[PDB]
Amino acid sequence: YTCCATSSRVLAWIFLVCILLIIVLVSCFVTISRIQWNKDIQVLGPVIDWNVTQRAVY
Amino acid sequence: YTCCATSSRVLAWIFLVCILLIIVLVSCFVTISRIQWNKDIQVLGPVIDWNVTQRAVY
Amino acid sequence: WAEAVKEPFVQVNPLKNGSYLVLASSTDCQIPPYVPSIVTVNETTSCFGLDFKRPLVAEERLSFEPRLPNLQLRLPHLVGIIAKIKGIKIEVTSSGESIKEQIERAKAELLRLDIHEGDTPAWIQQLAAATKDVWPAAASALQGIGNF
Amino acid sequence: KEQIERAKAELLRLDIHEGDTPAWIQQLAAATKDVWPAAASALQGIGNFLSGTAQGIFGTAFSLLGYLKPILIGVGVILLVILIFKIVSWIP
Amino acid sequence: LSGTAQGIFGTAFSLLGYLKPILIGVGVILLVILIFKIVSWIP
Amino acid sequence: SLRMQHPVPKYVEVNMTSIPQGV
Amino acid sequence: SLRMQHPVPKYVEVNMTSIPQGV
Ligand SMILES: *[C@@H]1O[C@H](CO)[C@@H](O[C@@H]2O[C@H](CO)[C@@H](O[C@@H]3O[C@H](CO[C@H]4O[C@H](CO[C@H]5O[C@H](CO)[C@@H](O)[C@H](O)[C@@H]5O)[C@@H](O)[C@H](O[C@H]5O[C@H](CO)[C@@H](O)[C@H](O)[C@@H]5O[C@H]5O[C@H](CO)[C@@H](O)[C@H](O)[C@@H]5O)[C@@H]4O)[C@@H](O)[C@H](O[C@H]4O[C@H](CO)[C@@H](O)[C@H](O)[C@@H]4O)[C@@H]3O)[C@H](O)[C@H]2NC(C)=O)[C@H](O)[C@H]1NC(C)=O
Ligand SMILES: *[C@@H]1O[C@H](CO)[C@@H](O[C@@H]2O[C@H](CO)[C@@H](O[C@@H]3O[C@H](CO[C@H]4O[C@H](CO)[C@@H](O)[C@H](O[C@H]5O[C@H](CO)[C@@H](O)[C@H](O)[C@@H]5O)[C@@H]4O)[C@@H](O)[C@H](O[C@H]4O[C@H](CO)[C@@H](O)[C@H](O)[C@@H]4O)[C@@H]3O)[C@H](O)[C@H]2NC(C)=O)[C@H](O)[C@H]1NC(C)=O
Ligand SMILES: *[C@@H]1O[C@H](CO)[C@@H](O[C@@H]2O[C@H](CO)[C@@H](O[C@@H]3O[C@H](CO[C@H]4O[C@H](CO)[C@@H](O)[C@H](O)[C@@H]4O)[C@@H](O)[C@H](O)[C@@H]3O)[C@H](O)[C@H]2NC(C)=O)[C@H](O)[C@H]1NC(C)=O
Ligand SMILES: CCCCCCCCCCCCCCCCCCCC(=O)O[C@H](COC(=O)CCCCCCCCCCCCCC)COP(=O)(O)OCCN
Ligand SMILES: *[C@@H]1O[C@H](CO)[C@@H](O[C@@H]2O[C@H](CO)[C@@H](O)[C@H](O)[C@H]2NC(C)=O)[C@H](O)[C@H]1NC(C)=O
Ligand SMILES: *[C@@H]1O[C@H](CO)[C@@H](O[C@@H]2O[C@H](CO)[C@@H](O)[C@H](O)[C@H]2NC(C)=O)[C@H](O)[C@H]1NC(C)=O
Ligand SMILES: *[C@@H]1O[C@H](CO)[C@@H](O[C@@H]2O[C@H](CO)[C@@H](O)[C@H](O)[C@H]2NC(C)=O)[C@H](O)[C@H]1NC(C)=O
Ligand SMILES: *[C@@H]1O[C@H](CO)[C@@H](O[C@@H]2O[C@H](CO)[C@@H](O)[C@H](O)[C@H]2NC(C)=O)[C@H](O)[C@H]1NC(C)=O
Ligand SMILES: CC(C)CCC[C@@H](C)[C@H]1CC[C@H]2[C@@H]3CC=C4C[C@@H](O)CC[C@]4(C)[C@H]3CC[C@]12C
Ligand SMILES: CC(C)CCC[C@@H](C)[C@H]1CC[C@H]2[C@@H]3CC=C4C[C@@H](O)CC[C@]4(C)[C@H]3CC[C@]12C
Ligand SMILES: CC(C)CCC[C@@H](C)[C@H]1CC[C@H]2[C@@H]3CC=C4C[C@@H](O)CC[C@]4(C)[C@H]3CC[C@]12C
Repeated sequence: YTCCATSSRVLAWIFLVCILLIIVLVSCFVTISRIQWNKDIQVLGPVIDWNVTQRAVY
Repeated sequence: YTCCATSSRVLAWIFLVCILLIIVLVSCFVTISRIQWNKDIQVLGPVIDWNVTQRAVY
Repeated sequence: WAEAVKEPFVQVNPLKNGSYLVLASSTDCQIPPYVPSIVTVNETTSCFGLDFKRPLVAEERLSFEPRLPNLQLRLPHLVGIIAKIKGIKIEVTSSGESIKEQIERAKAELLRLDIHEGDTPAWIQQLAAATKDVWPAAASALQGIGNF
Repeated sequence: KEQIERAKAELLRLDIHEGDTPAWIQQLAAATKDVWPAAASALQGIGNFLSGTAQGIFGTAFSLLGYLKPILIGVGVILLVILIFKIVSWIP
Repeated sequence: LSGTAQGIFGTAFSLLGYLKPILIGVGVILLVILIFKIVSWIP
Repeated sequence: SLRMQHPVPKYVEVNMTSIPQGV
Repeated sequence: SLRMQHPVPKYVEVNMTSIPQGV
């Protein structure tokens, strides 16, 4: 029975650790994805010059 | 000192076991390889019949 | 000016002198995609589902054809998204324009395309397409999370 | 009344963002200038502080602390769950 | 919200909506006082 | 008996030229 | 300028017969 009482306590600690980690995972993803979108906006884009010879495929 | 003396005992056992295994490994390889050569000699060989159509590739 | 267009895009104009003017999203008969060109063949062949004939031999004369300057043009990294969300042909740059002025143009607009409760997977897939060229190792990860 | 209730919702949804706060503040000053010249001068000043005092370091800082908001809440919640257990484990 | 009274509740909820960032800042300060006052009552 | 179709090489010549500025 | 060679399909017919015993 001490093992059952200890199990009810250990269980409630692993259930609490489970949720606190989901809160962190989602909060991190929203931060990073949004920053990378910002960075993606400001990178140098492409150049065109009508040169056919440059785009030859053999 | 005691560690050196004990190390020297344990070492000599592993070194003895190392050689007794090498003796076995070589002795087995020579047996098996020579038997397989005997078996290889006695297997049925190929058949030929001059039929071109049989050897068409598409 | 930029404008979104439906794929596949094929255009082939028969020119009077016997050449053909091609602009196509895809290759055929060796012809490069995306850049336009004036095409001529020595022998009749089928390309893009139609017959490119050999022209008749012509006699040469003094030409008055113009020869324009060449030009290199930089575009915004996300130009395809900017043309898309407008739904109309929209001005994107000028011939001469600085990097800084070119960027500050759509930035506030683009930033306000933020992540939403209702279309997260769709949004993540667009982030992967946008990130692909910049950081390939992040795009493959985002694609996997998106399909999950 | 009709003339005002025409672009209002559209204009309201041009809201402040973690990215372009300085740029946004300068637009607000241009919009406020004729209405309240005092408030425009103050806004314009706060604008040029973020942009052009030091290397715009404060504009960089406040942009970054903006993006970090979700993380900061998720940390603060963990702290309370430590504090409550520690405090309850002091009471006789 | 529009037409009951002089539309006062639409004004109230509009105003309470803009104030949200201030209210969170005040609420945080109250916790900090409470925790210290409380910890200072435990023997 | 065996009857077979061997591929044999051939080519057509294609020339391409540019259009400065797309004009 | 760009000059290219495009491959165009074609075939030749080949017939084979056997030699019993290799004679
Ligand atoms: C149906 O109709 C269409 C037309 O609607 C026909 O297509 C047209 O066909 C013409 C042939 O009859 C083509 O003309 C040919 O163009 C060739 C390519 O020209 C470009 O490259 C040249 C070389 O560049 C390299 O080498 C130089 C050093 O030599 C380096 O500096 C470069 O970096 C490269 O490494 C280059 O000289 C050309 O430059 C000129 O044009 C561009 C714009 O295209 C301008 O930016 C330039 O300013 C420059 O123009 C000025 O300067 C030149 C002299 O330098 C003047 O002639 C111009 O009037 C102008 O003042 C291009 O970059 C040429 O090589 C080729 O040359 C032949 O002819 C000359 C004499 O004219 C000889 O000396 C040469 O030895 C060679 O025999 C010729 O001009 C057209 O390009 C093509 N039109 C288009 C738009 O595609 C189609 O074929 C027809 N079909 C049928 C079935 O009839
Ligand atoms: C029309 O033509 C202009 C001029 O060419 C195009 O704009 C230029 O594009 C090029 C290529 O993308 C840019 O080159 C980069 O320049 C930086 C250094 O920039 C700093 O020093 C410059 C010295 O002359 C100066 O002009 C710059 O000033 C501009 O930017 C500042 C800061 O935002 C702004 O305050 C100014 O008002 C100016 O707008 C700036 O002080 C250099 O570091 C880059 O290096 C990378 O690339 C090289 C070469 O590959 C590589 O070796 C490095 O390792 C690194 O990877 C790069 O050389 C240039 O900055 C642009 N200039 C301007 C004025 O925008 C313009 O885009 C063209 N328009 C179109 C529509 O095509
Ligand atoms: C694609 O571009 C090619 C260029 O790379 C074109 O080829 C050129 O076509 C002309 C057509 O008039 C050829 O001229 C012929 O030349 C032969 C004899 O050759 C010798 O003389 C010419 C000049 O007369 C010289 O250029 C050669 O080097 C030889 O010294 C004559 O018998 C003919 O009457 C005719 O004058 C060019 O020789 C040829 N040049 C090259 C570099 O190939 C080709 O026609 C274009 N094809 C397509 C599909 O559009
Ligand atoms: C040793 C070397 C030297 C080192 C020096 C280091 C200096 C460090 C400086 C530290 C600065 C700390 C700044 C903290 C800012 C936190 C911002 C969090 C919130 C945030 O970004 O909110 C979003 C944008 O608002 C915003 O971004 C609003 C931010 C406020 C802007 C005004 C600040 C400037 C005032 C200038 C006064 C002086 C002027 C001169 C007289 C909007 O909300 P949301 O994120 O929820 O998104 C929902 C969209 N509606
Ligand atoms: C168009 O593209 C071609 C291919 O990149 C460029 O031609 C090369 O020019 C360099 C000198 O810059 C030479 O070393 C090469 O031998 C050329 N290669 C070929 C395939 O022609 C050409 O300079 C570009 N620009 C123009 C206006 O033609
Ligand atoms: C030569 O080889 C061919 C191919 O194996 C033999 O022809 C086949 O004969 C069987 C019956 O024995 C038929 O079911 C197949 O349909 C035949 N196939 C073809 C491709 O012809 C042929 O009988 C062999 N012997 C000689 C002497 O030709
Ligand atoms: C069209 O172009 C091709 C280009 O490959 C020509 O092929 C040549 O044909 C001769 C026979 O006259 C062969 O000896 C050459 O080896 C071929 N090679 C090349 C690369 O030219 C083809 O014959 C041309 N036909 C016409 C109608 O112009
Ligand atoms: C030699 O054999 C090939 C075999 O592929 C013949 O190819 C045919 O050519 C005609 C043109 O007259 C095409 O319409 C046919 O589709 C081809 N197919 C086949 C399988 O015959 C080739 O013409 C023959 N040439 C000679 C000199 O006999
Ligand atoms: C039911 C009890 C235990 C309360 C649980 C509330 C939790 C789930 C709430 C409280 C405040 C919320 C956060 C408030 C603000 C943001 C910024 C947003 O851009 C990403 C999500 C994020 C980080 C929220 C996620 C969920 C959140 C952490
Ligand atoms: C400093 C460490 C311990 C993090 C503590 C969490 C703090 C910084 C978090 C919790 C909730 C957050 C606030 C929630 C919502 C808003 C609205 C936004 O438009 C301006 C910022 C503001 C007012 C946030 C600023 C940062 C904030 C106060
Ligand atoms: C005690 C002092 C500091 C005043 C505190 C006022 C509190 C109760 C206020 C301030 C901001 C408020 C929240 C602001 C935003 C939202 C999101 C909305 O979708 C529903 C109401 C909800 C979830 C509010 C609930 C009550 C709230 C937390």
